[PDB]
Amino acid sequence: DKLNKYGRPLLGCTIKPKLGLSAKNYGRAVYECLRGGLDFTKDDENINSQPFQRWRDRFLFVADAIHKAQAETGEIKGHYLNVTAPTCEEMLKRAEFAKELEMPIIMHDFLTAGFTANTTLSKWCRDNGMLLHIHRAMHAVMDRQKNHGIHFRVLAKC
Amino acid sequence: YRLTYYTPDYTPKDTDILAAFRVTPQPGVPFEEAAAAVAAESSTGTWTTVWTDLLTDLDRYKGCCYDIEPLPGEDNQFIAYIAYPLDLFEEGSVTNMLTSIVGNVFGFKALKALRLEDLRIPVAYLKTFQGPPHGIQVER
Amino acid sequence: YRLTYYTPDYTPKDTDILAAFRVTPQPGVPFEEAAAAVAAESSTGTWTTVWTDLLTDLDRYKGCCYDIEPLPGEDNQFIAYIAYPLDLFEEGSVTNMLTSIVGNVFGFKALKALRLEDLRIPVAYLKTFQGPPHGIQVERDKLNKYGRPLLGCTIKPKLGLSAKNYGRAVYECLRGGLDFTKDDENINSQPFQRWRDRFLFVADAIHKAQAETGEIKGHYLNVTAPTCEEMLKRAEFAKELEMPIIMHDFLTAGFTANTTLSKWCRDNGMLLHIHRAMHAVMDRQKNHGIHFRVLAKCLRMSGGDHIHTGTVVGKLEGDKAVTLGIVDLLRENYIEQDRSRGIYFTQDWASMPGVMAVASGGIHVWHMPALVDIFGDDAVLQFGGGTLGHPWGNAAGATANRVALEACIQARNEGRDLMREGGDIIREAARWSPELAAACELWKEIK
Amino acid sequence: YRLTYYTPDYTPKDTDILAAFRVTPQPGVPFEEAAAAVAAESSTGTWTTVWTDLLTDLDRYKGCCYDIEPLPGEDNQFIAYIAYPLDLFEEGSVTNMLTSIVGNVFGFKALKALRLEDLRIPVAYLKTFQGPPHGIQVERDKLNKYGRPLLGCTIKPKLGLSAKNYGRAVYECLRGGLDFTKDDENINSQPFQRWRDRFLFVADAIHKAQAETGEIKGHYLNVTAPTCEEMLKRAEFAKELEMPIIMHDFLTAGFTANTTLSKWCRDNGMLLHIHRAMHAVMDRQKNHGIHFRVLAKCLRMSGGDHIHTGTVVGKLEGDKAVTLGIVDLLRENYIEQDRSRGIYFTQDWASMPGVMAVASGGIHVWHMPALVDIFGDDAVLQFGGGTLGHPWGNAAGATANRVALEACIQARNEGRDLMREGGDIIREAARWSPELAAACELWKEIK
Amino acid sequence: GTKPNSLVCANCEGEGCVACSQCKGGGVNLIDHFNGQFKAGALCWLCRGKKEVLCGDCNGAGFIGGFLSTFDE
Amino acid sequence: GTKPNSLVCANCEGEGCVACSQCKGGGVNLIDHFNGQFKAGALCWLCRGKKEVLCGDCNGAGFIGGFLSTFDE
Amino acid sequence: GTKPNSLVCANCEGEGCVACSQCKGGGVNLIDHFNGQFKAGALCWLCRGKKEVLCGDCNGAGFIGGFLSTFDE
Ligand SMILES: [Zn+2]
Ligand SMILES: [Zn+2]
Ligand SMILES: [Zn+2]
Ligand SMILES: [Zn+2]
Ligand SMILES: [Zn+2]
Ligand SMILES: [Zn+2]
Repeated sequence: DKLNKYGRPLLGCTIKPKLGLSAKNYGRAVYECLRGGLDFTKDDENINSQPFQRWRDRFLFVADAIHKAQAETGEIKGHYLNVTAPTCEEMLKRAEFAKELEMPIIMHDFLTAGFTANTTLSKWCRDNGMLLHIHRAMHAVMDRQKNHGIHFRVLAKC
Repeated sequence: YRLTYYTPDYTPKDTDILAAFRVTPQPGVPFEEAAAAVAAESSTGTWTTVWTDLLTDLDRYKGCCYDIEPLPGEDNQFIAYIAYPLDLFEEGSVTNMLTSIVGNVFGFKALKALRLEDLRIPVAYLKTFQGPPHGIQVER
Repeated sequence: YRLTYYTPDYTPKDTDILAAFRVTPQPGVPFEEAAAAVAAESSTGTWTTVWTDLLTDLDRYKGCCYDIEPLPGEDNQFIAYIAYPLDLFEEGSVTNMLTSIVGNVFGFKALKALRLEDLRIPVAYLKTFQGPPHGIQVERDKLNKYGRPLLGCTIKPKLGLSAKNYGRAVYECLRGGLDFTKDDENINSQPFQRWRDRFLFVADAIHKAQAETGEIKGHYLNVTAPTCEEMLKRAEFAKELEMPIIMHDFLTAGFTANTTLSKWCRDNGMLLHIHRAMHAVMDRQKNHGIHFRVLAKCLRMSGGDHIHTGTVVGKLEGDKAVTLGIVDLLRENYIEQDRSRGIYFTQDWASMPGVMAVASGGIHVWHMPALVDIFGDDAVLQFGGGTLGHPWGNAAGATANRVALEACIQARNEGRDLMREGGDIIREAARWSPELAAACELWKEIK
Repeated sequence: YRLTYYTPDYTPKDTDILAAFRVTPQPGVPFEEAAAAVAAESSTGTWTTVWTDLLTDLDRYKGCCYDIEPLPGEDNQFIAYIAYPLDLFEEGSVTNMLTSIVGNVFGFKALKALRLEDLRIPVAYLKTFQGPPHGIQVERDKLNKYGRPLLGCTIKPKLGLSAKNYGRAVYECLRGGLDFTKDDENINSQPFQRWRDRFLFVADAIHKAQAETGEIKGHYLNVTAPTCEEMLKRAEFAKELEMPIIMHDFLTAGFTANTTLSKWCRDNGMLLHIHRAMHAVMDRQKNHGIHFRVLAKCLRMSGGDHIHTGTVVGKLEGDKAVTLGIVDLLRENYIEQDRSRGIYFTQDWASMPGVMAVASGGIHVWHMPALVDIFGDDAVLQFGGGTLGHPWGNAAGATANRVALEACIQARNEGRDLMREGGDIIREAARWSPELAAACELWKEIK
Repeated sequence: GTKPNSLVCANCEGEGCVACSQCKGGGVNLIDHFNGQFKAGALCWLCRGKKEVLCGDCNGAGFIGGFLSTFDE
Repeated sequence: GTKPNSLVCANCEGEGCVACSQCKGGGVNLIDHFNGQFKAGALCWLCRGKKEVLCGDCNGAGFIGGFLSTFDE
Repeated sequence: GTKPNSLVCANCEGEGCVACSQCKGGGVNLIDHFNGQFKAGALCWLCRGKKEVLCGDCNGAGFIGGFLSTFDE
């Protein structure tokens, strides 16, 4: 309903491996992928905020890419902006700036950040009308080996 | 073919993050290839310059295996010693360090198993972390 | 008596902070005694182990002179290189770095004079600072201006104008083709012009000039203030008006106030231009004070997106080379040690972003080809009289400056020598630009 | 050519800000041109009406040299007296005042050197400033201490100690007889000692020492920080522990940060000790920079309850009289113009409260009579080695200093001459005090 | 995917690209395509003169087993 | 810039402007400047009747050494 | 304070401490002191057995002109 997309799966593209690009060059890639007909794009899970690319700059140019692509196609576009962060404070600070740029969706690494962080962000997303794309980095540490650990179906339930 | 992600001539910088992975590769997979792939998979995901050429600073943000060390037993294990540059990681975020280093490789199908035995956390990266609230001395 | 604070076999650690002092000791004092005591005075305050022995870790948090280097003109001076361990300094604090190193030694009565020429900021310490809120790359993407230096204009001397009349001058320079205008550093908030009125009318000027030209404009609104609360309240209102850029006086306000604003600018996507009023009180005299290159490093660490570097037109030799060491020190990630340009230490910046160099002073259209050749793209050229003195007014002065710049950029890309064909390049453009032709009458070509 | 910016007829208005510059011009340049250029460069930037004519109120907001005074020393050195109108400056901002006056002129190429010796701060501008948070009178009331100077001790060099060990040293000095202890200026928050831990143990030392002696105790807790946020967070925690006093480094932190902290101190009832780290960078050299008396005036305006003035024991003639000129300028409400004490202008403070003068450095029990006579009651005597060096420990050293002070106060009340009978005063008290007797064997009497 | 006793991509042999099948390395159309929407002699319809395209089997990785070449889980 | 044993601007004698060289102080054109776009007799093409233009050596300061005339640093 | 053509403290020769003048190196009292308050043969009244005390001219710095050994300003 929020996206107005029915009777089909949605298409996405991970902008990967393009680690070390400028926020603007990263945002030119996002623009092209959406303009050409995909519904979503996705942040590299490794990208949070780093010397090569700070989060606020990435969020700004990604937002340009969506508005421009949404305009030219007439279809709702989105990009899972990665708010995974060192602290809950920093995570929500990022989520808020996504909400401030009118972005429909964000992403979060639930295992490396944790379930206390993720539940915080899940409630925030309910409160703010934000869609939440959950990435599962580090899952194979627990769920690969068939005799020890936690199967993914449990971590999917959780 | 020359493996650019296995450089045994490389001497780690003091700013590099170093990992020691106990790799259990699939039978038939040589140790050198396994180690270069573990380097790529915890990093750019590639050995080549195809995707990298379409970037600005190129393979600057890559991991590489600088040393291989076979281990006792008939499980065909070795230690892949791998170096990552300081710029890859968000300052003060354990979350991002684990995300970058252990995010994908543990599900790499060219291995049977894989274990992170140790990390050399460099001093420049440690200065971006608070560390313990107080610690031994202050607690006492 | 062995001097424990002069340790010439010590190899500096990569984590140490290294200082290079130009020491002018009292006549009769040997260089080694002076070097030891400068290490002691910038540190514990003692050579001995009397106070030290009363402590737990002892002489661990001490400076030590690890090298002496005499100079031609040699009764006077030497350079003492001193190393301090990383533990001495609070993380992310230029304030405490300066207090610890330069807090007392300058008043050391066994010296006639003393000057800190350079610091080596170690990578591990640099990672505790934010650095510039944006820096060169990130700025250019925010402004959408590439392949050329940016052009600016100080509205000065126009002290005493209405905020609206000031705004009118701002509009005209920007509309005429400059990228930026600048607040008078003396203008914060006064009876003749209150700050909130200036911000309003400068904003109208920006929106209007940007709308008509289709190019992003900015004005370095001065948020320098009596208090941190007032500094931020002024920054916030610039943000409320959707201003791309503000300015701050980092010395007269101070590093504690500046680091605060640097953080706030990162947090709110605001470009930060740094003015350096009062620098000459410290950096002018060649035997005493702190060289500007140290202040420039401190500012890069504290945070600024632009900074005034010193302006040079000549043959890049001697004191002109000093200025370009500073420029490299501000913009590059890795600057090799090079004594002919005053770079005493190799400085790794470890991806802390570079700062735009601001060339300012009495510049004009004839200086354009030289400036483009010397500074390259990552610079801001601030015109004073060179824009405002144009006899058809402010917009026409700007148009002349913009036309001169684009002519130099096209010639550079063609392969031409900007230095020796600079006169030809301007005159060729002045055939096709009445505004440039008028500028070329007021100001005289340089040999 | 008539020089409009040199007007020897001009009588300063009582609202003008007046500066006294010791100008060392380039040889050949006549004094009147130099005087007029300094007046312009610290102001509009021009002699002419060219830029002026393109404004509303024209040359109203200009400085002008109103007097020249050649000096005998060296020749090519004169005092230019310059007047600036009240409308130039922002209300309550030392930052803007310094920016306006000293922002550019020190870089002026037609001079070799330049020094700002004094400023006349007008009564009408002073009332825009808070001034000290408390000052002399109000401080003595909070502490309940009268008829004597205050004794203090700098916990230095003890860099590397635990919060707890550092606090044990504070406990002993306070318990032994001192009123105050002082943080090492180099200690803010470091790996070896984090600020919150220090503040806690210092608070334990105070409450305990205060409980045992029955006299109010204080320790100047260093809130100097990277950011205003961190500065105030530390000040807030000192308030939370019910500490009566904190310290701040005003030059390395900056005036903008310092004016914020001074306002916070007034609002929360906190005494504010101002340390002056790095001052020598500007105030050492006699021909270039800013004399401390200007920085001391600025600090009284921005605000502080204690400030370091320099320490003197001798005949109060020449360089020693300059030091007492500064003391009067910080303490008194009205200071008569007096060139023999470096007081270039009469200064009316308009009831802005006075600041306690801190005498520091290598002082010891034998200096006590001299220090009482020269500085009087409204002063803090900060001991370094003079307390901590005592062979029986910190408490005994503190006792030796207190007994020496109490001796001098009683001698003073009896009509004795503290200057010629100082040695006798101390030796007499040494009969009764074994701690003082022990101190008198370490340090030597002055002739 | 892989070569024998190896994890290198057999199709490109660790290069990440292959020669363009359409123009056979020439960089030009040998025949017309799509009823002459792309004409013979002009820049190759597929590669546009670059004479190589991405290897599909490894998606430029040069090896098989990783996220870029293999399915999830 | 300066006169002998002085800091006053030599080009303008401390006045900050000079006589306009195109109209020669009269405030009127003398030649058909630029193809008679600014024709002779009328308003000066350069100064536009103001008979004076900014001094190029000091940019209106009337003296050399200061920020308005000299390079930074 | 300083030695000839030098900045090392003359009183201690840069050690920052001197011999205790009361016990004269011995560490024990020779005469009574303070009207029999500290007896002969007991621990030294000044140095308490340590045999050295801080050098008063430099306050343990070893050198003259620094903050530890000099008046402020
Ligand atoms: Zn392949
Ligand atoms: Zn092809
Ligand atoms: Zn002139
Ligand atoms: Zn004319
Ligand atoms: Zn000594
Ligand atoms: Zn003894």
